[PDB]
Amino acid sequence: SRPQVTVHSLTGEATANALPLPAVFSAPIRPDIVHTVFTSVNKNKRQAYAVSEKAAFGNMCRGGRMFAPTKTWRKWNVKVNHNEKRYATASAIAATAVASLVLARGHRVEKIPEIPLVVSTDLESIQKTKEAVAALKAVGAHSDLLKVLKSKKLRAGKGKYRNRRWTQRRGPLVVYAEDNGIVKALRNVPGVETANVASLNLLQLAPGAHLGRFVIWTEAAFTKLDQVWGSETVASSKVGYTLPSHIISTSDVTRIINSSEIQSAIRPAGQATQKRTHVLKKNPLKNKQVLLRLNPYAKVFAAEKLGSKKAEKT
Amino acid sequence: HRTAPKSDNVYLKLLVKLYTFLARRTDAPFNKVVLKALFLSKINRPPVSVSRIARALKQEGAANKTVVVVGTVTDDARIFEFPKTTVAALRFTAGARAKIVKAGGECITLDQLAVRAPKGQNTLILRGPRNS
Amino acid sequence: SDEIVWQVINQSFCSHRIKAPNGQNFCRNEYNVTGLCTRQSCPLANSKYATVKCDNGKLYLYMKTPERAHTPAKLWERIKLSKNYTKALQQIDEHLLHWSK
RNA sequence: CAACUUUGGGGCCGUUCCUUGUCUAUGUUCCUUGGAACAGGACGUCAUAGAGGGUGAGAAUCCCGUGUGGCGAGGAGUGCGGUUCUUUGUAAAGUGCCUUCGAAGAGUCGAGUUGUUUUGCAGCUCUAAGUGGGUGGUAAAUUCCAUCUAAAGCUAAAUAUUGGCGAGAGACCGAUAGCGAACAAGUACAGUGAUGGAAAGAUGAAAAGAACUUUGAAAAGAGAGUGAAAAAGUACGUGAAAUUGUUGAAAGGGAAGGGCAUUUGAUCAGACAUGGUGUUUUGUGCCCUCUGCUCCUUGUGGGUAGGGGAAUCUCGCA
RNA sequence: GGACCAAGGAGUCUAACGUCUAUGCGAGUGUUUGGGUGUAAAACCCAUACGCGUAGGUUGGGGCCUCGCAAGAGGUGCACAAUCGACCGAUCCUGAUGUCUUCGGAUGGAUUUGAGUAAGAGCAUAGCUGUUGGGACCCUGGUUCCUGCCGAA
RNA sequence: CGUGGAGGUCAGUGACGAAGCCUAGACCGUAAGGUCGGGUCGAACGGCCUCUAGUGCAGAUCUUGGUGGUAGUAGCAAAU
Ligand SMILES: [Zn+2]
Repeated sequence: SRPQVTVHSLTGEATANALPLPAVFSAPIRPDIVHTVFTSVNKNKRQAYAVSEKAAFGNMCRGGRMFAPTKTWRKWNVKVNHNEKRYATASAIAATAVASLVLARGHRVEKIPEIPLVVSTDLESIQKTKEAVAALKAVGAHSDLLKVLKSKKLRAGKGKYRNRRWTQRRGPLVVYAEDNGIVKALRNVPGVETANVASLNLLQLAPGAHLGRFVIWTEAAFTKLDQVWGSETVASSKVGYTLPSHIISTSDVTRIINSSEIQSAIRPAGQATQKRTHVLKKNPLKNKQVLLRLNPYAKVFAAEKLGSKKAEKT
Repeated sequence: HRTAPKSDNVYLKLLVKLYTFLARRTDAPFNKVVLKALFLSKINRPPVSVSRIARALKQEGAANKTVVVVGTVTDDARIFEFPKTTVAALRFTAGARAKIVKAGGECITLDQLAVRAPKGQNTLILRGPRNS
Repeated sequence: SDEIVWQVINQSFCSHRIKAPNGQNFCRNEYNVTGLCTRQSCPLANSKYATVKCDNGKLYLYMKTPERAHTPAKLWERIKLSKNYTKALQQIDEHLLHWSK
């Protein structure tokens, strides 16, 4: 919630200029909506499959037709409300700032200059792979890249021999305002994926519907994010779109509970675990101590021995 | 019925945790009403038009009361004159939000409502008119 | 944001969290003092934090402030603990003065 | 009549298109394991190349490629771009104004009937008009207005495509699945025919496929050997159950099974456990002292050097 | 109904209405026929249309306020319900001012009327489910994991 | 609880042995089941948060394959 972020050089140091937050990072983070949108968006790049039309006669039979011949007209793509999809992207963008989320997904960002990490626009003008990799070394995302590079494993499924042989983790995401050969330079290094600010792919944003991929920004892209999503000051550049509101202003509930004035208005609390009373029943008519927590007359009753009392001879 | 929100809005569950701390630790029935209202479905949370809010502010002795809507405050252009008052709710349509702000009033969230009235001092709760 | 971050970590994927056969959860967070992944336990869900942790020989107290939520390279503060057991516990109580139990 | 305005045809060389050909990065660096490093560790280089495949196991860097560009070759061709050669002969065309004219789909339209279709179509019979005809609204009604030119013809593109010729993919199936057919599958086979129609994938990295001796008609053996492995021998990856043989144990004598609980017999598991507390001896160091250097998050900080001392203290270690 | 054993083997998909729930927006809502874009069946942006919807009183009464130590009292009253209303449309009579000799409805009645007015709630997506139809669980017979809770005729 | 496949993650496991099989071996689960030892074996495979389904068998005189008894019996072109 700080106002501004120091841009960093390609050599990697606090450049004296700083940029205000684009207020997109103040968006509500709704992982339920990100999840529901992510399922339907992940269902988009799908090719259909089917069994043969006519190609005994039993589902139980060897070589017969199967039960439920899989037909093509089963639904493949899923229609999504456009504001809802934009809302999921906005929650993803706001989640990328936090970086407890980025560590919570699994990234090696423990030695990076700050969050959200912003580099100069000169990064865009790099057109060779080794220079851009050395630039990310100078940033400090080297450990994330080494994680991705070590993480190349072979797929456990049958889909290994369905052209999906290798698998590995995902790494940094570089956001540029404009290509100047950067997307060719980072194409060869694994785990890195670039994105114009106009697109900002949700699948690239929250992979596996887990919020907060490690995202690197260029300087012009970070300014351009205000153009892309708007603010209370800049309009939206999207037709009739608004960065959506919160239903609760303060993100911390325990701050509100422990503030001062709720703490004034509230009755005193219990022990925070219940003091067990009467864990076991001790019978009277024996155990004379629990007989004496009852009926204090019983002591002088036994003292006078009235149970054996001799009556008058009258 | 529901003893919990069947929704999975995280912020909603945060407000449920806050108002369950209130409804345990307060003695006013207000926070109990707020907790029971937080569990309601979308059908059981009908929207409240701002026209109905102003018609409610036409009640006697209510002008210095605040109004609370567990639900959505929606706009209606059928009204012109809207008083300067304080409305707390879950959701604000931008038309109704501009009606409240443009009338000099105040658009409040329910966390700020709990901060202002922990015991529900001087309040109003309105429910949308359900038909179907 | 800490309770939002916590409910994301809890109800969705905490990458460090390990599920026991018992049902109990375990963060592999290197700064986590207890082994568990609970509300107090995740260093990711809490901005005031502390941890006894050893680098090659010497044991260091690691302090985490909300003041440095950004800049995670400069996040952890390091204190060299004494080899005197009593003195180092006293040092803990000093640096965690007015701090939670 | 007044002006204007215009010229066509070749060539050639490029270009464009097709079909090709060729060139264009970086480790085979040390160690361990392994039959084999393409595995693991350490140190690297390339990248507009970390797609994919092969190479005795997960190969960016071994090879082919991949990526980026480059150089060709042979055609197609008017698409245009330059050059070059010619093209006129009262040649062809266009625009405005004036004058004089100003010709079009008949066995068709239509009508009846029959069948057919849900109004067309077909048959049979009849069969027109030329300010004509077709079609539709309209009415204050001896109506007005609208809108096209039938009975001659051609026409790219947007479209369909379970076939052909090719590509590229898959949240598809993994050998009873997927095509009937991963294999010498429309095969073997069956039917007189029309037709119907199977089963059947895996030695190994390399056949290195078992030299030689011997039994044995011959089939099969036994010695021997290859191989990392025949607990891989062309019956061959792995090798479940049903079922079979031998041996051992036990029980049974025309005995059926389980459940509980216990003995007996057989059998298995059963510390790499070996420490803590206090005291004491001596020695050592981030212990003490003096002299530094260095990183910022600049503090209740972090790293680090030199010499001296435990003679005294003190911490940790031994 | 059964010689045994292995593998295979039976409520799938789609369309149309319907409830519920979740989500976004909200009197609006719906990007993806299509165009632009692209790292290319993904994502991103969207012009014009179109679709569906929109276009008074009394009694209580959640609460809330005040007073009351409390108990309670008073006030304002959400949703919703009942009453008495009102009005619109209908209903059957009245049939005026006018009236082209058959036009006219003025006024006053009367009951019910109606998802009527008297200050909206919908649209879209997803999920689970109800009915119907496509071969539609498979071929009378069969119909594939556990536990907990509720549990008839 | 289990099964095939998919997204993310565990810089998860693996030729010093994955998966599979056997296990008069141990353990945890009320159970569905899961974990380990040992043996065999040779190249891939798992846990977690989600998605998706051709997702769970004892029967259907189910389909296909394999193997019994009948039985050394019937019987000798029952196929040669
Ligand atoms: Zn955790």
